[PDB]
Amino acid sequence: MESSTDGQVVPQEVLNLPLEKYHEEADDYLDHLLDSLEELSEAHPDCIPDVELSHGVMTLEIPAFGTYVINKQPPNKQIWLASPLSGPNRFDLLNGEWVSLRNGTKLTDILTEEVEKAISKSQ
Repeated sequence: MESSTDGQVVPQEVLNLPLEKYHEEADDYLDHLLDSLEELSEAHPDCIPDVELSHGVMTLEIPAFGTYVINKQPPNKQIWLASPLSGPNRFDLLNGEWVSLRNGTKLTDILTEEVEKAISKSQ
């Protein structure tokens, strides 16, 4: 986390779907996810959490409720949210908003509400 890179294989997206926008949002989305969790687990975790970042995947281990994961490297275009147990959520991109259920629920919404009621359920 400090270096930089680039990947421009000719303006082949300008004629088709907004590929650049997809890599920009998805890149910032996953990055911001592991960035916030990393700072929260390092600044004030709880027991011994672990934030891992993979190419198109955001692993987040939580030694209290389980392990949360969020990737977007499907055979098409979606964000899989691996629950703290073993339940990936296939979220679809919505004009810049990943929601599941043909437009019903949101990722950060289910993850924030789930983790909130999962960690607060006791505290």
